[PDB]
Amino acid sequence: SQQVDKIKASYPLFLDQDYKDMLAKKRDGFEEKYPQDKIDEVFQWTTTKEYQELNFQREALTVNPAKACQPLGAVLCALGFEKTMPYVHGSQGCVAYFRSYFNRHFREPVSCVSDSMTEDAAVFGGQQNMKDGLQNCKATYKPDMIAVSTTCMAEVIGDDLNAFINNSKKEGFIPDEFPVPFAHTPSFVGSHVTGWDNMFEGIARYFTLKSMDDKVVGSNKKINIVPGFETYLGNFRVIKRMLSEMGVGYSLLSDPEEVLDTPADGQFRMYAGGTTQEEMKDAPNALNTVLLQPWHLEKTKKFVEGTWKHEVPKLNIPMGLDWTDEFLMKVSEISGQPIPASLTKERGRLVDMMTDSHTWLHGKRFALWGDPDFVMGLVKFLLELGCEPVHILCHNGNKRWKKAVDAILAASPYGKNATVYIGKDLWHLRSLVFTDKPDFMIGNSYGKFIQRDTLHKGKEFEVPLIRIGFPIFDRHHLHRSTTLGYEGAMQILTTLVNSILERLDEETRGMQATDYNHDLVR
Amino acid sequence: SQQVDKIKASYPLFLDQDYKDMLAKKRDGFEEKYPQDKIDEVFQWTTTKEYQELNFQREALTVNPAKACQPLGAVLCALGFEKTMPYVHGSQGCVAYFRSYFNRHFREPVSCVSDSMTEDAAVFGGQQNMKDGLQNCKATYKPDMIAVSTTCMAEVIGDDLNAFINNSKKEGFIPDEFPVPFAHTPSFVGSHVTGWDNMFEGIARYFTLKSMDDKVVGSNKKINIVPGFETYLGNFRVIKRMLSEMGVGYSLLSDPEEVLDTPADGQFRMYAGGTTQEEMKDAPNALNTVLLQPWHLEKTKKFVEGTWKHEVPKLNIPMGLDWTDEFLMKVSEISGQPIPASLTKERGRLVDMMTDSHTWLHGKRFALWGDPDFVMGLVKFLLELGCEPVHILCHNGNKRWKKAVDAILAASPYGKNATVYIGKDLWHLRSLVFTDKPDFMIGNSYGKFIQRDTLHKGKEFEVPLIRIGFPIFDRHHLHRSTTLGYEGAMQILTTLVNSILERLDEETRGMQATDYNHDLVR
Amino acid sequence: MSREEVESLIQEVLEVYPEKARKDRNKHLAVNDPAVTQSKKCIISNKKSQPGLMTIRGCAYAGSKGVVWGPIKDMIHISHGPVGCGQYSRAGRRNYYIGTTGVNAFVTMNFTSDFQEKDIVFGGDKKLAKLIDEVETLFPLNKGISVQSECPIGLIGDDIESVSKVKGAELSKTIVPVRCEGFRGVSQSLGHHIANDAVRDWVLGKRDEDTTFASTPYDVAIIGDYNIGGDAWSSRILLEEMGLRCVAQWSGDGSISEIELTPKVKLNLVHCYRSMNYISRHMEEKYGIPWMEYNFFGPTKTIESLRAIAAKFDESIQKKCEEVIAKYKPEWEAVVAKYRPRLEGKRVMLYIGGLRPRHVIGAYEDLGMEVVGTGYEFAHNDDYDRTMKEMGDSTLLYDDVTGYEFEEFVKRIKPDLIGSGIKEKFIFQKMGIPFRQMHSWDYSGPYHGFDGFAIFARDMDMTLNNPCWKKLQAPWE
Amino acid sequence: MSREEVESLIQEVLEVYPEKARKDRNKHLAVNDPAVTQSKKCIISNKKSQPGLMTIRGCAYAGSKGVVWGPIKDMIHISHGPVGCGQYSRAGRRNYYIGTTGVNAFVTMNFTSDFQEKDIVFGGDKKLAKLIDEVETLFPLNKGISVQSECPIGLIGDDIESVSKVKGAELSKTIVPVRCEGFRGVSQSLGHHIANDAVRDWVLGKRDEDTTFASTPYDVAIIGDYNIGGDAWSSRILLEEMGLRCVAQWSGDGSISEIELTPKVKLNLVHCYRSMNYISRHMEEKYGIPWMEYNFFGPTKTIESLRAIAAKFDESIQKKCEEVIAKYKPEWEAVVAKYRPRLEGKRVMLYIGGLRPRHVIGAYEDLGMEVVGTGYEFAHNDDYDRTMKEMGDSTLLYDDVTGYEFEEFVKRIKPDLIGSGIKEKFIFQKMGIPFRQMHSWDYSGPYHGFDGFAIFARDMDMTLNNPCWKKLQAPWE
Ligand code: CLF
Ligand code: CLF
Ligand SMILES: [Cl-]
Ligand SMILES: [Cl-]
Ligand SMILES: [Fe+2]
Ligand SMILES: [Fe+2]
Repeated sequence: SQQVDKIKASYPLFLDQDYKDMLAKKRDGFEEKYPQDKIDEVFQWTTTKEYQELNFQREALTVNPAKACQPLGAVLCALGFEKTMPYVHGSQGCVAYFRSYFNRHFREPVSCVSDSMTEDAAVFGGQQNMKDGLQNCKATYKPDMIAVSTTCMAEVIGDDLNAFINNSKKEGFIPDEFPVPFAHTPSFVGSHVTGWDNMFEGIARYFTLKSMDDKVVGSNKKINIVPGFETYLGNFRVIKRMLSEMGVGYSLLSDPEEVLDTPADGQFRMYAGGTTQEEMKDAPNALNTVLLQPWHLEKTKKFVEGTWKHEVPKLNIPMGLDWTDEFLMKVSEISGQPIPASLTKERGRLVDMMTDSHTWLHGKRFALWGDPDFVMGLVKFLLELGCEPVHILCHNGNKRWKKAVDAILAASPYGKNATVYIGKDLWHLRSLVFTDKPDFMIGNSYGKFIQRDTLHKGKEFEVPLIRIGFPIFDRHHLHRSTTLGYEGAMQILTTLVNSILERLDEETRGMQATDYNHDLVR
Repeated sequence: SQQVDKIKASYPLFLDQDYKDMLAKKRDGFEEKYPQDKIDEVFQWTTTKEYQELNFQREALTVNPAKACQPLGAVLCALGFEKTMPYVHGSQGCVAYFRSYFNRHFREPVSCVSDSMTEDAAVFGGQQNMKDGLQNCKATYKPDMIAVSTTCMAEVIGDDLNAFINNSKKEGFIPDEFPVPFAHTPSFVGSHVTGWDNMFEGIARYFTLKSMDDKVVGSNKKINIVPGFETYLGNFRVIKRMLSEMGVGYSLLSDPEEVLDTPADGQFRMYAGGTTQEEMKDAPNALNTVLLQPWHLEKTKKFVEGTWKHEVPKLNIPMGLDWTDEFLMKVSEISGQPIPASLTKERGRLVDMMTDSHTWLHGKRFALWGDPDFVMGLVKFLLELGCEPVHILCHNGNKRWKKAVDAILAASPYGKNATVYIGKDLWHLRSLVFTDKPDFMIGNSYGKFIQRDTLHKGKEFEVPLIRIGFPIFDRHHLHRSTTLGYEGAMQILTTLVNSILERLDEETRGMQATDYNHDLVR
Repeated sequence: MSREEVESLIQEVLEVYPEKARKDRNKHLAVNDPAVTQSKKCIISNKKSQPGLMTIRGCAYAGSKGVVWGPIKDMIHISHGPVGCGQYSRAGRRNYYIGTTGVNAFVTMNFTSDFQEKDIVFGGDKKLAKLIDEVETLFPLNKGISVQSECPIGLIGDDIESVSKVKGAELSKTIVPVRCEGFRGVSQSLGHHIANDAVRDWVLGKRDEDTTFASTPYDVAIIGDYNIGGDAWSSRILLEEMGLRCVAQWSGDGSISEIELTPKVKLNLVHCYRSMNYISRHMEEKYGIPWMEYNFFGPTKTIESLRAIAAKFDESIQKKCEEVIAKYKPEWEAVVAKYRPRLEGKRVMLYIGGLRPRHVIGAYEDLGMEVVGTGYEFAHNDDYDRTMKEMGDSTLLYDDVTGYEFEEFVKRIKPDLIGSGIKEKFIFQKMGIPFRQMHSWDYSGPYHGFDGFAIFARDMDMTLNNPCWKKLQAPWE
Repeated sequence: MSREEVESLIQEVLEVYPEKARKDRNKHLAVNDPAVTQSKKCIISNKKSQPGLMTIRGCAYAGSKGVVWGPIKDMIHISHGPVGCGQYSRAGRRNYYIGTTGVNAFVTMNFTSDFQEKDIVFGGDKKLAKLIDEVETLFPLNKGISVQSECPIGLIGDDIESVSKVKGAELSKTIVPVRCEGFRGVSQSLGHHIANDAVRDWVLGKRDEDTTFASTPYDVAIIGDYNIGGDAWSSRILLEEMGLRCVAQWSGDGSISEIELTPKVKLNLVHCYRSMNYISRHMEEKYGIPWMEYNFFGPTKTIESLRAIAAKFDESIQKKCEEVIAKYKPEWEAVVAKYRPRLEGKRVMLYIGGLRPRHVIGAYEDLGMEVVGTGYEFAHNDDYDRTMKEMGDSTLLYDDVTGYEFEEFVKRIKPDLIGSGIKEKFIFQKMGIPFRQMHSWDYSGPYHGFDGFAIFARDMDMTLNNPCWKKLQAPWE
């Protein structure tokens, strides 16, 4: 039943008595459901150390991964180029998923095409799909560049992208001069960040490999910046802002911030902004190239070093205080530009915030996950805040990365109770937050289900989620945030300390029971 | 007892059994406490409509006010001038309070002096306090200007500030040409915002009244901006940023954003930034003067119109979409500068956010409070979002203001269930949120006690607080935020929608009970 | 817009295409004529998508794992192959259920075999057998396992049927191999059919020789309701108030036992024809159970459906039917009274999957709205046959619409509201056109039944009439 | 620093002042000599502040309403006068209590008569009488009312005593007039005295003729503990483990009845001498109740205090004393073992109100720290007498320190940590000096007793040793 002036959606409609009774009858009649005592017994067991040991012995089963597949990253990379259509050679189901996944995170349109290979292409390969796909995409959507990646069907059947594109041009399906950079992006190798690396290196080679003769390192007096897989608009913006404030000439290579934030003014803009073809062509003439997220830009680094002859500096992601300082000092050395007064003051304002908030941050215990560079930067900043990052999970991390993080932990007493996990998923993390309970989780929206599980054990065992990472689907507009630089650190600090204080207020809100500590001033 | 490895502060220490037993013994033995059943009965009664009627009949008692006293505003106004010491003539206890109040909100030093009048001054007045206080303050703290206000003792005994300052100069305690602008700021008239208006008008008069003969309206090609009482750093910043983007020459008159956000770099800076004396002296040469918060700048407006001859435009506070549009169009008209591409796109990004978030905001009901301009701008933006601002409380509001807000409500269907209250306090607001329960409160930290009260009635009756306003003491760094302009609107929208979604997640977190609606995507 | 204008709109839009695409797309666009009952005279459907044109379609794994199997709550569904497909589809579809997630119910979890290079090179069947044992250890209350094949499985020659049989025998467990690789078919559609045949072959016959079920004359199953935002629950309530007993829901909030009990019912009530007509025909052939199509969108269709269903039973059910209708009359009438004046005359364009593009038209009409264009991602001509009579004369029909076409048609037609999916939503909002998600219900619903109609009405109003839509134009431009 | 260097420092700092202020301030600054017993040979105190110099002091209303009366939980305290004073002091001081706020307890609420011009012109006594009736209507479980006068009350000639007598008689209610206007005295201090005399005159004698309360030989009161962060609770627990009965706490978590019962106790235990010595002397004069000073900061002082208190009773209490000491020994020893090595040798400067600037020195010394400077806002010479023997030779003492002086002293002395108030905190942090609030405990505590020492140690360590302090200098110089 509904009352017309206070209509109920699913919550709380289905708590009406008539719906409750109906659901009970369905269960009892037809579902042959395990008894509630058995459900409770098994739940309790899944919270134990014994279960955790079994869980960590998994070799074949993955549950609730914290990674995606290569072509997702290729698509994001491609979106950062001016008037560029991401194009994934292979199966169309994949592209429906890539688009929707980003649509949900950015709350924006996400343009990408498929060439719709079907079962028939297993005989004969996907060459004809490429020919008609390229022609059709160019005519219909009028991109200035089509950036080609692959789905796993195309990789398994072994389609030679290079040969197919060349034949497409040979036979007149698209002009010889029309840019069609490409990369193989197998979903069964690495993760989405690998697809970003592969795509970027493919685009870099396309515009530079054959025209190296006339290039002189440093002749354009700019620094190239390669951001990697990045899903906070504030992160492209802060890096550009800081470099502009410092008077540093730069080229941000893959810059989707305009196309992922078009205005709602009565028109749809399929393309906006982005790195220009001229910038990619001229990139070898830079002083150097800086990699913002080096742990997933290894292939790009080899190309930049080996072909462009840039001496790529060994810099961590610019997250937290020390690593932002290092990034600025290196950029100052390369460019000859001094660090300006505005950035010095911004730094000191972050430090002020640290001094103001340190007493609530001190000793706070976190579980966290994400991509390798993001995770290591968050770990570093947590240590700078006097926090303990006790469970550090990077599903798509590697051994070399883990060694690097273990070293960062060793440089601080706040690292003493911390462990780094690679290859492990969110069902593994769920165990850790039961057996070695932290104060909070820092992670993406998939963490909400862990918080749910912990509250079911009891309010005293609940681990609240602080949403930082990708994807975030259950809050609005968090993709506008910043995590890099002093601005990002200021944002993360504020989010952390206020998460702490929100929880403290919840715990002290009980009239005559815990409100003795419900302080006006904190 | 304590365990050295996991030391307990008051919460949860006093929940240990031995402390619980002790507290029960104290109560039973010596407190002669009302029985719990009678406490419960009275609590329930305080949530009723009968109680609300008695509550709203109060004529003499005020409980939990939502305003402060004049000199607080005079101090904030004064802090916005270069190398200016706020100086409150009267009783020193006042100044300890003004400083601490702002210290807690900004988490920054707040410099202000008293001239320490005592009971002995009731015979002869505070003239000698002014002479020695001015001399001492100038020598010790080396300000370039001392801006004088009053405490209520000085007002009651009738000290003539003008005469006292003049005699101080006559007798050599401070130099003849040293600037000592002043204003009478009685705590028993109006509120803190009135103190801001009084102080500003006194400073404006000091620098301009005697020098008007050489002034020509428009000759310096700038627009003066008067912010009023403002405790978000992002608000000073956004106005300066917008005007700069537009290429508009301006002078922000009273600008504390530097002195309320100095870096922690190893030195204390008593003064930073601020409006220069040169800016105040040249101000009558502007094209015009725009008042950001006109409902507490009526005395300033009379002076600017009557003496500077500026045709002050009838503009609302630039909050929300329509009023930010109006502000920019008027600034464009006065200055001759078009609204640039950057601001048009920013506007369209706000509208995009509104379209993305409208479904969760629609019909949401809010109680809210604050100073009159802030409150009316928040009401306007809530109507723009399709929200219902049902309880609108402005303790320091007036009849004319209330008529203006009632007219705003009449311009929208979303105003139909709203009432504006003036002269009512947070104990009145407490009744309203019990008898006509909204979804959320938007208010300052004193709201936390209302949320506490509502939860005590039951979880289904709890009204969560969303902290926007002044003072905010129980969260860190929210004074950095913005409420003005498109940036402010984006921030407010994001805060509201995510407050809604956080509460919905709490309500749907119950395993097998409400988690059917615990959606990953919202 | 007249027929000639719509015809010329189609021609204009198709001018952008190369010849081969133009000739194909012309066949998938039509101007409705409700006189027609053979849609194979007017539109082609269920063909491959043209490369490079930005179809909105998904794949067979979406149709099998995402649509049919995924909702079954007390089974574990393995996304078998590399990590992408299971991650993008994790909790994307709001197929609601009651359970203890991670313990007895598993719907919003992503179980995967996370194929690596060695699995592609040497095969994943050993991994799959090991994965099954790990599932049994860690999720002991699961009531069965399905194996949802992703693209590589068939391409590399794995034998998931052998693994399923051998492990199922060893563990006395229902383990279902589903060959729903995304290379198969042309869309979600073949995934439905594959999934239906997998239910038939591996689950549905389990209780064929079991007579213990306490059957009654009033036993029915809801076939093809995936309980989006609770839609099946707000349908079930009505059927049971009418005196019927809903033995099963396929597959929203569905359990493996209720699927196995379905061959014991007296009547299969089919909501989504496209997705579950296959198994419905199978049940009539094998068990003699009749099936009938129904529609629970809006009061007119819901009343008609209740009456048609009740007519298959006896006088006691027909009498309860009229009691139900009388009960809810004041409720939907009040919804109409409040919202129809806010929506009367407004024009809507739809684009959805296989059912809703026709099924929701009556609900719009109950609010005085007009559906001026509609189309499907993956419908067959039998769906178009059912559509031409529901749509007005000279309205626009589009099969497997391209992104370009959809935008251009909207620019000319200027609907007041669009109802489509997540990949469409933000495009049309930027154009200043109110948009409602008609897959996920924009995180609202239910929309089925009387209780759903109130929410549907609320929702179309809150969006179409929202104040944001008057604000797209800067007052200085 | 040597004596001569500290004297030089004082002279150098005083150079900025005009002559009258210089001559005054020189009398309020001294270099400690622990041999000196008569501080009136060394330092002047409890004089007016010099105009314009940025004293840190408050007023008599702070001392009465904020400090003594405000914590009494089951009374309603009216801030009588204009709106400012009650608003700035609302919930600023963490005088903890157990109660149902708004119902039977009122501490964190702000009740005010919100004086307007008409009240100043014509007087507020009629307003006050009407306000009392409104309080009675809306807060019926209040157990008494105080009237905390703000500056204008005495200046305009209102007669709150008459209103209090008349209304108190009419309503059979204790209504206490308090003439704590901020123009009185020179600081918070006179507010304490005023407040003590108001307790004496209007509350404390209520049960002088009642013989119903059953006393025991072990009855005590905690006098002058305002329960900051729960400090009084972590004191009371120890007194009661020692076998005493704590009949009253003045005034943290205090009730009106426990104040009225205090004349029945055997011994008054005075923690804050400055604020409550007045009423303690009164109780000895009138009721014959002896009083003694004690100190519950840190294990050394707490053990000494427990022993000295137990020595006023019999052998059974002395035996329980030693049991308490033995119980807590391993707990505080573990605190010292963990934190003393992290803090050994570090130098602190304090500036606080009237007790803590000397009282916390032992707790610092229990962690190996050195208090190199200390001073008070509003202490009298009897407090300085108690301070000189607790401070080292040649340390710096400052009475009513100016902001300028405190900054300049810190720049020369370069303490490792500063302990002071909210108006000081942010100055010293920007200078790179770890700061702990020693009024509010930086929203931590308790610090009293054995359980408090653990928190105190944790807090000094977390702040002094925090990683933020190595980061103030940008690495590019
Ligand atoms: S049609 Fe899967 S998203 Fe793809 S590249 Fe392979 S892992 Fe990644 Fe359908 S079954 Fe899946 S979703 Fe595509 S792959 Fe095929
Ligand atoms: S010494 Fe009060 S803050 Fe003042 S100007 Fe009057 S309202 Fe405002 Fe002490 S009693 Fe109070 S706090 Fe001062 S006024 Fe006097
Ligand atoms: Cl889940
Ligand atoms: Cl309160
Ligand atoms: Fe958007
Ligand atoms: Fe600060």
